[PDB]
Amino acid sequence: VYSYTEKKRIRKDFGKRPQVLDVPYLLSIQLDSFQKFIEQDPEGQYGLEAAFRSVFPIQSYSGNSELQYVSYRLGEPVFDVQECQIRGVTYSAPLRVKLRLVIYEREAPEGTVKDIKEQEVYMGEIPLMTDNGTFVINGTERVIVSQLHRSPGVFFDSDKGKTHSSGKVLYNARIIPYRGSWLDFEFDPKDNLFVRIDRRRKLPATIILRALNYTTEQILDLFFEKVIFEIRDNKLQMELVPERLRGETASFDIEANGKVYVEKGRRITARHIRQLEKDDVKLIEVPVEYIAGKVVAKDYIDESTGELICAANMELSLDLLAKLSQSGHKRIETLFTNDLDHGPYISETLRVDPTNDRLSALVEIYRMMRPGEPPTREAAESLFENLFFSEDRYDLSAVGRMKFNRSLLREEIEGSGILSKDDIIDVMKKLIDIRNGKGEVDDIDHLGNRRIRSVGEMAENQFRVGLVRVERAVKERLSLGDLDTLMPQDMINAKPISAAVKEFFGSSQLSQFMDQNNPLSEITHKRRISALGPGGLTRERAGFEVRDVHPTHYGRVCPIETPEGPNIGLINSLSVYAQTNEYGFLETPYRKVTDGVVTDEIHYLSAIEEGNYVIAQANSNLDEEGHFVEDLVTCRSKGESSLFSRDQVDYMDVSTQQVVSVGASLIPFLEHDDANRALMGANMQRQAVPTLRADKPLVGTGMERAVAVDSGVTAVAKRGGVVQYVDASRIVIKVNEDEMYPGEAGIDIYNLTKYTRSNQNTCINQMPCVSLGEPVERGDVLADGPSTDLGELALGQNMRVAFMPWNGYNFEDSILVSERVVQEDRFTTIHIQELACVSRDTKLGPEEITADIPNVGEAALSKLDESGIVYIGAEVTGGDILVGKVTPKGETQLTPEEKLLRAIFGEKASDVKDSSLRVPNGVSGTVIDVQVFTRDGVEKDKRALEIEEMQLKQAKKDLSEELQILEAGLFSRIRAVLVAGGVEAEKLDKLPRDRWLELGLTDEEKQNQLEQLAEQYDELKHEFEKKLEAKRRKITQGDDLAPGVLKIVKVYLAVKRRIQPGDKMAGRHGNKGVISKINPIEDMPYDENGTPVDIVLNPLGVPSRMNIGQILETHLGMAAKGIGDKINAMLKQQQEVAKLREFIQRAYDLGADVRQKVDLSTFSDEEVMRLAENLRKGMPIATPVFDGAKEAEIKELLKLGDLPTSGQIRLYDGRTGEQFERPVTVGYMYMLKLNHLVDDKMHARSTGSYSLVTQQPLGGKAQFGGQRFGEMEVWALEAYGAAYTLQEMLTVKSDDVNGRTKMYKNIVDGNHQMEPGMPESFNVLLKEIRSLGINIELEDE
Amino acid sequence: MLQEMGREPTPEELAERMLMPEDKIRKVLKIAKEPISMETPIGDDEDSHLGDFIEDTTLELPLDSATTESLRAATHDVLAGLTAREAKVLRMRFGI
Amino acid sequence: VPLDGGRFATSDLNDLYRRVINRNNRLKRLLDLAAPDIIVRNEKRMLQEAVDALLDNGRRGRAITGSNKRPLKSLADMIKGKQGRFRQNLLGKRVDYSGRSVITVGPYLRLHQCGLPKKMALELFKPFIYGKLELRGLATTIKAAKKMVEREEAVVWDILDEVIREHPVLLNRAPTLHRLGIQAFEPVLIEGKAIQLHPLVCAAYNADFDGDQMAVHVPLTLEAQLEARALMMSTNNILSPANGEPIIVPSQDVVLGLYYMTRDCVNAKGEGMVLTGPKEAERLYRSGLASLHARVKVRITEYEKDANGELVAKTSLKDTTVGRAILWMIVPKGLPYSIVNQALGKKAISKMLNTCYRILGLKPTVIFADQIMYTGFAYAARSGASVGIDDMVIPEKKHEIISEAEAEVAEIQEQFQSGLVTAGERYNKVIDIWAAANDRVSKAMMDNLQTETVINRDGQEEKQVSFNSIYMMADSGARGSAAQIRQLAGMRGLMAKPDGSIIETPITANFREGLNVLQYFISTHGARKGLADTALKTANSGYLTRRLVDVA
Ligand SMILES: [Mg+2]
Repeated sequence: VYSYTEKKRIRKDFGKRPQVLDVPYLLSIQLDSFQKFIEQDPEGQYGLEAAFRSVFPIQSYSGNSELQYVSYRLGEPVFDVQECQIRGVTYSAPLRVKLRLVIYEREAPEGTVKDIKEQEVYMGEIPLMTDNGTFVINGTERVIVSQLHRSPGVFFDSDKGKTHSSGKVLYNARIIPYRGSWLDFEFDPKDNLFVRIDRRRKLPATIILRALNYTTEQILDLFFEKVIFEIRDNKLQMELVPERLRGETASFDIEANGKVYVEKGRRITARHIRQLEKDDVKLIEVPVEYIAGKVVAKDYIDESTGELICAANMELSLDLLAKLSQSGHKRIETLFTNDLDHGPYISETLRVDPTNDRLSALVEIYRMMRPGEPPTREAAESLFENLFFSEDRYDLSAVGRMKFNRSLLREEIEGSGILSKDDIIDVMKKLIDIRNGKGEVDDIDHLGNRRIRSVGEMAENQFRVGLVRVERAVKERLSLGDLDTLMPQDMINAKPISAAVKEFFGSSQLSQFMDQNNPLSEITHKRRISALGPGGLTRERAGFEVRDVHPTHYGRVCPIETPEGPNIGLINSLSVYAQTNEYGFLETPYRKVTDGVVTDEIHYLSAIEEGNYVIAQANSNLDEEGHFVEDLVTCRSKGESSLFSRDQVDYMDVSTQQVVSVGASLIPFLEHDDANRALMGANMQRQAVPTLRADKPLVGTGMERAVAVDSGVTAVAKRGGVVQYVDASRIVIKVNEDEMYPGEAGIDIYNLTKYTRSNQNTCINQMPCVSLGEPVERGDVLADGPSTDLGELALGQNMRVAFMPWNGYNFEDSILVSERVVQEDRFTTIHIQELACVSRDTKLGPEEITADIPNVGEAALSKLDESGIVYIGAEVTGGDILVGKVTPKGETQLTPEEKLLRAIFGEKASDVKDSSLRVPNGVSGTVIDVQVFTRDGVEKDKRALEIEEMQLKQAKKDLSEELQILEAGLFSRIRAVLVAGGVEAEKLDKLPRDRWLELGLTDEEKQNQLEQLAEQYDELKHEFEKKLEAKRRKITQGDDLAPGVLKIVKVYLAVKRRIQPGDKMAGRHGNKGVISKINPIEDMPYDENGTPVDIVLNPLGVPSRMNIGQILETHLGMAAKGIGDKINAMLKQQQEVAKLREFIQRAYDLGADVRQKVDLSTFSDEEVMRLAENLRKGMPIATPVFDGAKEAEIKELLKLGDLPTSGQIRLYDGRTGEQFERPVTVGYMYMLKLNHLVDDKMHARSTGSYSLVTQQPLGGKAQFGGQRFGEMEVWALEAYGAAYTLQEMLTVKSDDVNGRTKMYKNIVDGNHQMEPGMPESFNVLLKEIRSLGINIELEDE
Repeated sequence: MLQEMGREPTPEELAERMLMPEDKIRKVLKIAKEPISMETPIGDDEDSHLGDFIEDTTLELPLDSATTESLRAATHDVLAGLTAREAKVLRMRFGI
Repeated sequence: VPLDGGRFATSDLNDLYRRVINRNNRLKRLLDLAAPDIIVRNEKRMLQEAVDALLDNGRRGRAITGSNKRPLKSLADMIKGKQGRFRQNLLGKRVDYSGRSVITVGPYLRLHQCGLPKKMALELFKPFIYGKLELRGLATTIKAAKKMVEREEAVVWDILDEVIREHPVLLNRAPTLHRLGIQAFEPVLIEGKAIQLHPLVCAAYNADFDGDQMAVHVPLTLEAQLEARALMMSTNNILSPANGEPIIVPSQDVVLGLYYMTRDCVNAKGEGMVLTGPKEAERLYRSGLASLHARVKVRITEYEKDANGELVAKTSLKDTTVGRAILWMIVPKGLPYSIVNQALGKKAISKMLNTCYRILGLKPTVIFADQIMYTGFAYAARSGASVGIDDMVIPEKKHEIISEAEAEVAEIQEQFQSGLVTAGERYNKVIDIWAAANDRVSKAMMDNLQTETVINRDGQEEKQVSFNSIYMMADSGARGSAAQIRQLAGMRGLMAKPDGSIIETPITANFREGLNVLQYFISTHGARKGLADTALKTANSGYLTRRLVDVA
């Protein structure tokens, strides 16, 4: 049941829940995206196809010439990834596009038979993604983080007053396109409606309607409801719709001419409305007083005269009513202005609206958008059309269109990118509805409204930008010149497209150096989703609201992993099982519950879809492949958690882990930690530095196997077989015949990367863990990465801690460590760094790399080559010369005393400087390799060419295996065909392999096949020859360099870094500390048996910080090492196999109701012995998050190993021998060594280099700068009376030039006096102000 | 030439096409570049600018100033011990 | 200026000046040439615009952008901002003779000392060393002195040890909120690369030893040295200037040690012996013949300050414990015995120091503060106090309280559907119920925890305060509080939705029992809200204090 790397060491886990899904491939979010950008998709519009089909074909102005798109192709990259890194060049592929130019005929309307000229064009470089999800830009590993931005569409928000006595709720609506300008509607505090285009300035909202060729009557038609008054020669009568009367005090009596219904004074009830409704009342003879107050809809002209008696939208008057009666109009269509349930907002906006017709409205918009220009007809027309309705200037991507329609309760999902006028009017409709109280306001933080962009989509966008930039030049050139002579590749300039793409990849805010501290940081960097970046929210713009944890984050983003400080809540990490649907919204899996029975169908549900159902919890007690044990379950629905019956549940969570990210899922006892400390622990695991010897965690969670394998840092078997030869640098493996492909020989080579440098200057090294002759299957580990044990993630090392106060050496978070930890070389790290010496050619002459260097004794020149480069393997310390370089010095006129001195002693004083490269002060290491780059014209030194010779030897060595492994397959096919036309069993085998071609059988097809195979061997030879010549040419040819650079030398230096007081250490539960002292072994507290404790921590850090993970982990670690010691003692008694089998199996099946069943009987004796060997150091345990090992189980495990169940021991003092008065907690905890080393942080400065314009000392350890004495510190000295130290800090220490040199020369003489002056910074200020034409000057006295 | 060959042209091939000697082309390539602004933000965060990063070269070191003063004093002491006419001759000759 | 790579670096004023000159020259050319008027009007406007962009960019509406993308920075920009001359180069500037590194606790130090690494000290005090190498004749010239130092000969270390003696240095930790953030210490040379800081001054600095760093400055002149010694030395700053209370206040381990040493217990070794003063008490305890907690009768001589400052001596036979007798040997003479004769907490120790200050002076309090620290560390270590998981006891009747509250809320919710209860009524009632249940659980837990030890007093049973380690950390005021222990052993309580509303069902589990998925997700809301509050509150605090400092 177990793979071999598992039978090597099975890790016991305590999980009770049975898992349904497997953890998916972790990096998929990256890889999948990029594939869509390159995948050659015929109909599916993704990436390059979509961009080309968007722009091409490009129509010339006259319509006689056009450029046509055919297809594209990605060329083979010229340099491989390793070569790209060593040469500092981008890993990329050439993009080659087939274009077709078509020239029409003037005479015939569209005669396309004049010229069709088709050819390939080179159109820029495209960087490629390595199979691990990273790009190599300029020789460095970069990662592009996904971005989380607000999806296109419509959003109806409210800003409830936020400043008013009224406290009015103000409603606005925004339309956001994918590409285009913004359109915004809103209410004025006086219930008037306003429009903003691109957030410039308000206009009354009806101008948009007028610009759309709508007449005032038509506006009033589409928004409002009409009301009908009949006139009968004296009578004013209204057509009555009963429910229109709701919510109004009675004005008069309303009889339906038969019987009184509403008496004056009666409040109108629902019963009155119902009576009217059943009575079928239609017409009421209303008093003439009533219509005094209403508003007219249509334009009532006098039919006798044709003049406007009253136009639309005027309040009616009694005399106006009379004139309408006399004009012959029986019909009056007034307006339905019924208060709050309906609103008169459109009418009021019309009344404020100044513009009258379409053209004036366009003029208004035009002079709002482009103020100060005359508004001609055509200009306004073109501006409006291009503004909102033109294909190339506005786009609601299919995402935006779907979101739009679904916000408006439409049916269709697909639509045009441009806005139709129905869309605008519907948006206005819904905004008004919200104002009257029908609809609801959207929530902007909902993960149904926020969408993620991955690298494929941003790259595609930038490529489209570049293509559009090409469009201009192509289309103009298509028009002017003669169309006959030119070919398409002359029309296109490659430079702009590659400019856009390479600028995005190299300079964008989302392209970042990859974190190579260890595998976990790598994974968690490839998986972050960032809210910042182009087209996204920024720091200051971000309030408290966007930064919090929303109820829809459940199972989509981690709640407890996000940076502290300013970026909190803006950068956050994708959870474990989450993925994205085709539109780009996060979604998570669920188990479907059929009619009470929990099935195994997985459905992925999005954010908006999830809230509809009722979802159970992950830990609800299921029953024997059936329905729930409990009658009543705990569930969540519509964002609220509550209790439900069995019958009402629809879905169930997949596993307990699916809430948290990866980094948090690696913490052992998460469910006992306060969230503040779990956050810190998650952030701190990513900074661990990988030590010399990897060590598995005795207390894990089981996600380590997945992280280690998926991070891509190990070497994983590709198809499986048997190991044939293992080296420290190579593994070759014969393939099983089952998966051996029928053409080839079955040999796979894995080359291991050894001692290369990471971005953070740590060591990268792979070690083989398989042994010669062992059998392996597909997918199991052959080599260990930097910080991986036998297949598992192992960030740090696990130590004997005691929780007690020492003599104040662990005061506040400090840590006391034993000398054994230093002796054992635990926590020793290896750091690799670059050093570079560049020789240029100056105006006085070229510098040169030589060992003949002035003013240097032979002691220093001891370690240099003949050519002036260091020998490989020489041990150097601070100040030593690594490469000797001298520059041509000018003429130096010295003051008389040097003339006298040289005259006395006869010093020649040659004209050349000493600009050699030397080791930085403090650094001390070994030189592991040297690399030399020469310009094309310069001769090669001796050193460089012996390096080249060594490289040639290596290349010939390597290429021979590649040749032989291929002859072997070809000869396999020859022997598989020659025995089929006559079997010669031992004859061919015993005679030489080679001269089988000089043998021939009956003139059947066998002879023809034998011949045609013989003509394969001849070009396998040419394969070898051309490839060898390619390698010969690559390393002989001169490297291209920056202009003016003659040659470059790089030296790689390896430093072994040991632990010391000042370094920072931490555990997984958020507990930090700096090493405070290193005790001798005698002084450390010791056990009954004499084993001393390795680290001492402080009790006072648990109760207030309140993370109890530490203590439970310590007890469980003590138990695990206890079982390890039983195994070890049993092994030292030199054997007894049945007893090992028995004890190990009872230990494995200890747990209460664990799911892991390990049958040990099936193991053969050798595998049992090997397993015992690996468990000798302790039983590795696995307690998943929220499915933990609970306390009673820990106590049972402690009993099995013969340890105290309370977890505390009698402990003695190593220094006086007296027992400590109380039992103390002892056990094993997994500690980490973080990347904040005291070596990198110590710094001091007496005097050094000073800045240029200001004349103050520089800043930073690199420049040997001084610490800043900021404003606050000045206030501090002001608060004392310390005036003299202040005047020191301000004048003679930084700016006062004469002052500072004088005071140096004083304190050399033992004087200690000030003699201050005037800071240069003030003189600079004074000149700056004078340059403004303002005369500022010092008044004397 | 780039679109014809499908890659960037080496200066030798470019020199062949322009009918000019290699050194002339190299000289033009190095002359071409235009100066860089002192306010370019070199730090990822827009707090530190290239300008703060540049060192002043004109200044001498307090160490060398003290050394020069000591040298002058020592030379004066040694010269004073020499014969009067010899001392004044040496001063007169070297401009000490 | 020429950059090393052959490129050139320039300031923007060069560009702005160039275009002003260009427009001016072309205007002169135009006027000399008798052009039409629209052209000269154009030139005149462009000249005026160029001058405006020179003097203040962007105030004329549209800022002239450089070659890249960004606006050119002009003269007014060089003066104004947070990064103009005034705040960045005149009011505060970078400084010579200074260094920086990680801090670490040194408990053996005296209150006026700090540990300085050898390498930092060698670098900071460079010229002083050159001077005394020349004085003793060990080096003829300054260059010889350089070569002597760079090769680190032994005489260099002897000279350095002679230089730093009596020379104070200034230690700073940013942000410097108040005037106690800079203090002067006397250095002790150590090996290693971390600065060692005295434990008692951490409160003033607000420093904790988990990766912090501090900066070191060197005062040079005689006046600077003297006012570092007189105004700024750490032994001069024991009271705060905001309010009068002391700042040297013993803390976590010191308080735990003194609490454990002073507390008393029933019959344990050595009841009712009679002792000839504290020295016999120590001789008994360290020989294993008596316990720190024995209730014993000891003969004690106090001193008391007379009318005219004389110290009258008074001798008596007191009832105390072994621990208190041993502690009494530290206390300077002049204070009453009643100070030591009760189980000391944090408040008691701080009051002890304050009394010693206002009676005896400064020097006795400095020495006394040190000795308190030393004794507290020693006896805290000898106690061997630790933290296991069995130390967080849970009331035997928690589940009963929870079940009763659940059933009662169930009945109120059932009663709701009869229409007798509106939404507001039900919500308020349920919250009240859960609050009452929380209080009952918490009180039961404290009752079971605080005074739970039953001891035989040579016969029948007796009841005393407990020696549970978490309870010790609670009472002593060392680190814990009541709310934290409530979370560890009671219920975690009620939580609030993102903004205002308080969720209906509380969290019934505690950290010993472990939360489940949903409860953890609920707590994350408040966690992140508080954390973001602090992160974005620091800036407002800083801006306020800057305005206040500038006004007055
Ligand atoms: Mg801290």
